[PDB]
Amino acid sequence: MLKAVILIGGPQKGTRFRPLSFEVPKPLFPVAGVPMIQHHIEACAQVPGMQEILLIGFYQPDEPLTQFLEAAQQEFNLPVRYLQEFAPLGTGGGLYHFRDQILAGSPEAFFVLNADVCSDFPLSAMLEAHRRQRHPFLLLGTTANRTQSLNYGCIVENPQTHEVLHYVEKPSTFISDIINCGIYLFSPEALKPLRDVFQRNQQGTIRLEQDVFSALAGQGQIYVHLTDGIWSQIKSAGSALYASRLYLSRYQDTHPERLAKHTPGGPWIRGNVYIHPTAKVAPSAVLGPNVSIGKGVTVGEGVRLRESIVLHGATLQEHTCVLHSIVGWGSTVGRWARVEGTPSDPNPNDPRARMDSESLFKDGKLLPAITILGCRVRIPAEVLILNSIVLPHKELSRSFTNQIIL
Amino acid sequence: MLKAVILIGGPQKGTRFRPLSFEVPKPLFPVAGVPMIQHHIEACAQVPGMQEILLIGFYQPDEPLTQFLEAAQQEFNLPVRYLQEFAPLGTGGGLYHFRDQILAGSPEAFFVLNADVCSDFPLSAMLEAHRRQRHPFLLLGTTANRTQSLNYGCIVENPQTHEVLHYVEKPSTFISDIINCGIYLFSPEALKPLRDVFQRNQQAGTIRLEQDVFSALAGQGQIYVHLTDGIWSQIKSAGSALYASRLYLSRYQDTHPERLAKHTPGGPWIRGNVYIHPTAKVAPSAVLGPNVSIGKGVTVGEGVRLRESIVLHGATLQEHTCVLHSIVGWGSTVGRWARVEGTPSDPNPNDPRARMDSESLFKDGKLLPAITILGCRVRIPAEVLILNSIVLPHKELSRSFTNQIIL
Amino acid sequence: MLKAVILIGGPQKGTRFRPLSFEVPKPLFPVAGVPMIQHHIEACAQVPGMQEILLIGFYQPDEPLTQFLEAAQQEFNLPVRYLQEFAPLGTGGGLYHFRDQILAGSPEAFFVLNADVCSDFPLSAMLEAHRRQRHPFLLLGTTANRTQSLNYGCIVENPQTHEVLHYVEKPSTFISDIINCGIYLFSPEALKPLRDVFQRNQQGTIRLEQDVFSALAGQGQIYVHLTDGIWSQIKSAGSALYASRLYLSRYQDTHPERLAKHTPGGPWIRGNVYIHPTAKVAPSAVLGPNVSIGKGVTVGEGVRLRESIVLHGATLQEHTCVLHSIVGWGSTVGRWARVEGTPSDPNPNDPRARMDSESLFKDGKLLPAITILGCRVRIPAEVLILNSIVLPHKELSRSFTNQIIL
Amino acid sequence: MLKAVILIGGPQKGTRFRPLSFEVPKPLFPVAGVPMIQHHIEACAQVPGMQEILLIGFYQPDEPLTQFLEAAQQEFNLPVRYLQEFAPLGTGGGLYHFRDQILAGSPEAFFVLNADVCSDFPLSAMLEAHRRQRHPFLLLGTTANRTQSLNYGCIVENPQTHEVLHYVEKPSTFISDIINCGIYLFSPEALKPLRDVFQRNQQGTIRLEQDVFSALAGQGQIYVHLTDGIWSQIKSAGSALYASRLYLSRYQDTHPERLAKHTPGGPWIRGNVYIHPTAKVAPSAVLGPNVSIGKGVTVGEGVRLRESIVLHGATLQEHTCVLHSIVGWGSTVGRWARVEGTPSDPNPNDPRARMDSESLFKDGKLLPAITILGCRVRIPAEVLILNSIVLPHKELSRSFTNQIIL
Ligand SMILES: Nc1nc2c(ncn2[C@@H]2O[C@H](COP(=O)(O)OP(=O)(O)O[C@H]3O[C@H](CO)[C@@H](O)[C@H](O)[C@@H]3O)[C@@H](O)[C@H]2O)c(=O)[nH]1
Ligand SMILES: Nc1nc2c(ncn2[C@@H]2O[C@H](COP(=O)(O)OP(=O)(O)O[C@H]3O[C@H](CO)[C@@H](O)[C@H](O)[C@@H]3O)[C@@H](O)[C@H]2O)c(=O)[nH]1
Ligand SMILES: Nc1nc2c(ncn2[C@@H]2O[C@H](COP(=O)(O)OP(=O)(O)OP(=O)(O)O)[C@@H](O)[C@H]2O)c(=O)[nH]1
Ligand SMILES: Nc1nc2c(ncn2[C@@H]2O[C@H](COP(=O)(O)OP(=O)(O)OP(=O)(O)O)[C@@H](O)[C@H]2O)c(=O)[nH]1
Repeated sequence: MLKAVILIGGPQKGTRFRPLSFEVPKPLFPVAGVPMIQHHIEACAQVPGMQEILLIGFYQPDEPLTQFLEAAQQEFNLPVRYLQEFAPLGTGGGLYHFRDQILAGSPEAFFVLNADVCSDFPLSAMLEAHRRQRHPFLLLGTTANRTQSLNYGCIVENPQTHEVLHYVEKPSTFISDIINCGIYLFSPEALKPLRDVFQRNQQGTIRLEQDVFSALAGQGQIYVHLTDGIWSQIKSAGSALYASRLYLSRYQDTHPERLAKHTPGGPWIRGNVYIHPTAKVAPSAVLGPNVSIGKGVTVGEGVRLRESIVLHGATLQEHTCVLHSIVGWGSTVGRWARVEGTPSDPNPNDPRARMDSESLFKDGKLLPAITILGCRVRIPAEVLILNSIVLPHKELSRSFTNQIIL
Repeated sequence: MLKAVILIGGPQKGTRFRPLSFEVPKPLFPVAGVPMIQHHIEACAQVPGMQEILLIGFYQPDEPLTQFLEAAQQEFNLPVRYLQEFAPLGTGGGLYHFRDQILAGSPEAFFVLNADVCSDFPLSAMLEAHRRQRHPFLLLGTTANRTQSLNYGCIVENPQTHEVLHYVEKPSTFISDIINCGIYLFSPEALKPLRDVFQRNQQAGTIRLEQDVFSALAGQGQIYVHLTDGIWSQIKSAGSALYASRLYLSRYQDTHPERLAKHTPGGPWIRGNVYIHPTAKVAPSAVLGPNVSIGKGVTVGEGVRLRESIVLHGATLQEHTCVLHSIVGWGSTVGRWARVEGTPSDPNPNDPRARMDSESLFKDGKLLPAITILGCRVRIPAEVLILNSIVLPHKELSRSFTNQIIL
Repeated sequence: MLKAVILIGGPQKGTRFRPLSFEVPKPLFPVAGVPMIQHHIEACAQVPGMQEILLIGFYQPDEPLTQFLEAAQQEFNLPVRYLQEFAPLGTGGGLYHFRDQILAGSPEAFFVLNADVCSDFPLSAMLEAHRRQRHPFLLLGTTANRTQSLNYGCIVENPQTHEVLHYVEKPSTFISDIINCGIYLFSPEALKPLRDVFQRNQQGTIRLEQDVFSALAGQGQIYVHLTDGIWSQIKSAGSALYASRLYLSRYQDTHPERLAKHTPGGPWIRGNVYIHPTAKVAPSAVLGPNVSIGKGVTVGEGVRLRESIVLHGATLQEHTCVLHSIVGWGSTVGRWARVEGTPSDPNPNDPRARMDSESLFKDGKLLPAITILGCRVRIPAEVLILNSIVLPHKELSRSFTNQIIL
Repeated sequence: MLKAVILIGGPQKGTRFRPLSFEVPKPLFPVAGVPMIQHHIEACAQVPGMQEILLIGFYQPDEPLTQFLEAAQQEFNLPVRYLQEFAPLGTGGGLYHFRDQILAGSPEAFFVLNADVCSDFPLSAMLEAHRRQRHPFLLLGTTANRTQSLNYGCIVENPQTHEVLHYVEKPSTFISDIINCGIYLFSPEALKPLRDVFQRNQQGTIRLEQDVFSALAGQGQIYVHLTDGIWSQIKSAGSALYASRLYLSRYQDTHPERLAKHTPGGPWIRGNVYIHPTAKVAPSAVLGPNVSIGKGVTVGEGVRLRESIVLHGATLQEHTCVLHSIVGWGSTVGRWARVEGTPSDPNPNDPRARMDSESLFKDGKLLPAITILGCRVRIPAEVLILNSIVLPHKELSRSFTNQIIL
């Protein structure tokens, strides 16, 4: 038997995902219709031998997290527990702090997944490689562009034994095309270096990449497993859109009943579109590629929706165009209003993609990105929101362009 | 018997041109050490015969609002009540909706005061002009620059009798250089035209006071002006509040000489006018430049240079930091050798009586360089420059930011 | 042109409904399936000429109240406005304070409705009796039992013209057997006495019963309209149970699709039972008379449910017996656990009924009434909760009998 | 070098016997004027060598507990740290789970204190007994009656070497007069038997008294240090009033500036009375024995206060008699109002006897005990509140006797 540890963050790691995170926690943001960690729990309960799923984070258990945990426990036939760490303990410090609960029942190995990644999660093939080799650390790696790889944790390996010889968390200079994916397979022996790291701290917070992956690289403990299935990070509020698009593309294999079909008496559907059943979509509303509709969403007639997330309880009145946007919970977009953004994906194989920095401005100018509307934002009739971020509970009366509307 | 009505706004109507804060209500923001409406309440409770003080707004009753009401009631031994509207009723709709509460006790007159002004508040001078005149609407007006007069309520008066003949609220072309200060003396008959505006609509109860009652009743012998020479500013932006802080710390030299910070050469070096709370800990090596206001429980380390800044309560500035032109929010930490700097929004010093322009956070799609705002519980790391940035509340930074809005 | 003023209270009004008012406000408590005031709103929106519904209370407008407001505005196609008062102004002082908002549009008349009452709401009959004579106050009245009438507002009338000669709010002896129903029809002239009352307090708070009805009774202003329909007050937390019984009896005539039908496929039912469509009920559940089931309720195989109210998200495991109880939101009753109460209907006509005090204890013993479980109370297996009150978020381990579990 | 673990509870633990106060946590309740665990932190920081104080519990960190931690760190010049358990873990499971934080820095011994005890805390005496023999467990023992000891953990000791030969936690018939006090002194080897318990549950929650003390008794690890200082459990509200009395008696010998002297320009003061400096007490108020006033309390002219606690912000108007009560914070008692409770104190006929904790309900009947007025409870003028429990945010309007007013 095995178990999974999904490292969800806490409220400080959700600061970068801020317009969206004001209402829900970041790991519960619905990416292609289901919350962000439900893709992880989906992929982990698909593995034969999964006993437990242990979320580690420093979120307080509010109503949405505990209701999600009970819903995941019923839907996925597993005990899904939430281990709240007493302090922000870094990446590996919460795995070392909870080692008695992780190793309870003596699992053969355990997965360690970052909650902010979108992946196909090739957990079975990682397990095949681990049961072949039996090493302390198995990392998942992807190939990136040489220019984009500097935004990520670079891995220099040995292409015959697949041993990580070098690891650097964000190098200024080129190191390697292999980037860490935030998916790991630890054996129980892997909790013995972390102990050492913690003991060296006494002369509690352990960063897994800077203190364990970069230290034991080349000593025989850390190994790679490569893929090139889908992979994305979700850091800012608008990388949720790229993650949603990748997931809606892989629903063509894993859940094709989530994807909506045209059915000539209904709304006109291009590309991959998720529509929740509670949503009412008018038959003249064409829903373009990579759209996901939340529950309780009333989409009026003639509404064009392309490359967007419309969250729960939102309302798009007649003849609206919503492109590359995230319409928040309960937001209302009046008739002939245009909410337009600019596509900006992380995409580590795109040589023109931005670094996904925390600074949204270059020199006073807001860089063109996804248009985020917070919850309860009333966009008036006949008005354009272009490349803007609107903070929650803001009733607007005016056209806004390249602005953060506080 | 006189009473006072302070029109405080509400959660959406604040519309912060560049935010002073995010989590405390805008009337309770400390300008020159004390909350923005406590200057109004001091000025009103100094007036003899003033019985009651009413705050009309549509803020929900949170805890800071209630504890400020109790603190003001205890400090001035006046009733200070908060009449909350069922909706945003505009500038005159809350006066018409609460006219039985306003006119209970039968006052001789009532002062209507905008919450977001910094004023000398010559309430006895307006009171004496009105006791000589006995007119329905008396307005305090100042003198504006010709270019900047278009942002305020402009007044064509008659200079012999001091009667408003024409009123435009926010013009596009110049009509006058007299501007409405936002301070009014109302007779108990001034509620009688407000009713008329309501009955023009009912043929709910929103009445813009300046656009419906002042713009349309001018020239009819009903509105009169009282021209003043003292300090006056509008407090809308963050730089507008730093300017109001400078004006009020100037006026503290002859109203509250105990409130300013003297040198005390065992203690911190004081340049200019500085307010320090008695509970704040300021290390003796820290030099505190002009127009600095320190809240309660603020810890200031050694060698801290504070110049033209508001440091709200609970904030900790560690050693060797430089905070200039900033509003360090409550509970915010600035670590060693960090520099939190903003750009001053100073009036045009070549021109007579330029008041202030309030920056609108974006000029033409570009972010404007202005005051640096740190939100509540913002952590600035050691050895980091924050320049012209707004850091949203509860955000631990890790690098130097320049001309950002860090969410 | 008519409108309706529904006097919902505030939190101090709803403290008498304490186990259940921790979660939702009292007017939004679901009685026979829908919230308490949606009965009033639906019964006003069938009056020809009804143009506005105003809710006057001192509840702060949090998320559930404005969700209810928008949902009713869409469901009944009427403007449902909420008028929050600056201070708790009594029963009539909030009508006097909001007079310009009520008298807007020059309405012919307006119905004042207390939120706590359960009624058939005979609004058209009061309307016709008003249009025949046009008096300042029309009161709705019922005949009570001579013993029970001392607990209510008694109206001494003249039996010919039906004009009030006397009003006493809580009598000491028998004054009359006609009691005040909390349903009123006001002409626009009715605010001319209220103003007088307000001025008499200056040389704000106005009790409509004690300051307006007690004074103008016998002076030719107040008239009565006797009715025979179902009438109840919902003061205590378990008078909602008797109200839901009366409303589920009215549902046979007014909304017959809300009741459940005996079918081979699902559970078998005796008497009037409301089951929500999103509620999963097992076929071996026997849902006895006067039972309301909320959305998301799982009712296990073998559950006996009789004279109860189950609320949204609650779980009853197999073989449980729930009788005369109210099961709060998300509560869990484990298997073979029995949640029993004693019927305690307010019942003015009945001569046996309790006086409905705010006490609940007689001589140190909790008087036997409805067993209320609060929000998310977890009840273990094989345990008895008999005549008890469990405050919310309690995980019991024991049998409890005639207690309050704090 | 030593440190001190105080085992504060969590929200489910410690609310059952009676409610001292509904809103602030049980460890933050002011017993004799200062919070309940400030007596522990006082006694612990007064011990030479004490480097840290840890608070192990499962309360979520809110502004009361965080603000108290800041205040205590500032006052006592120690680091005072709250360690939140991820789950309720028992009285030994939190000690074992946070063993890397407790044993960090090499303490030579650490105290473990139950948060709900009144004691003089002879920590230097226990430390002198431990520095002379260096055993894994040192327990504080008191003597109890031969019918009260069934309610405590009983210790059969050796009269000469003071070694526990038997431990029983809640016996059914009489075992020993020596009872466990909830004050322990652990050596760093004492976290080695705890690990031995933990693995034996593998085939996290560790009870200290039932798994560690009761099963290692007689092997050479658990010893006793007998005393006869002040001692009490603080479980119910009568327990809190009595522990306030014991601490106010000890304030004569330790903090004599806390007790209130006469000051003939002030109130009349009988017995031991703590008054906060920020409180406002009229000169005509007679403050009887064992009263403690919180901060910002206005006390009117002619108030009688006897055997009572008045929390921060409460106003008692003129001529009120508050006897044997806890007036919660922000409460208001009107003119000529009586708030009375009945004390079921220690036996007058037995020297040995402790305080029995009543359990809110005995023999199906609500017991006459301390009157608890909750937070912002408004008691009207000329109203008697006898033996009642008024739940928070309640305005009453009449007299009540032997109730729980919801
Ligand atoms: N009760 C209530 N108060 C309000 C509302 N809206 C604004 N207020 C408060 O009423 C005052 C009026 O502000 P604004 O309506 O936003 O206009 P303004 O830009 O401040 O202009 C007014 O004051 C200027 C002086 O600074 C004048 O120049 C101008 O003529 C006008 O009087 C402010 O204190 C505002 O907070 C409302 O809907 N209800
Ligand atoms: N961290 C943590 N602390 C806890 C937990 N459970 C209880 N505590 C704290 O541990 C202390 C006592 O534990 P209890 O087990 O609830 O106490 P008791 O049954 O009433 O009796 C205890 O004290 C008596 C003397 O006061 C003793 O006789 C007895 O042996 C035991 O220590 C209290 O401060 C309680 O808040 C827990 O799960 N986790
Ligand atoms: N449980 C838990 N998870 C965390 C914590 N910190 C980070 N994580 C998770 O692990 C991922 C790592 O994020 P970061 O802490 O930013 O580290 P990084 O991805 O290597 O990038 P850098 O910021 O350059 O260090 C986060 O996206 C979270 O999913 C933590 O303190 N506790
Ligand atoms: N808006 C508003 N509504 C109120 C206020 N007080 C009561 N109400 C509502 O109006 C109705 C009258 O309340 P009650 O005074 O309790 O009715 P009652 O039957 O005369 O009195 P009791 O049953 O003895 O408590 C109730 O439905 C309340 O919800 C108030 O101050 N403001």
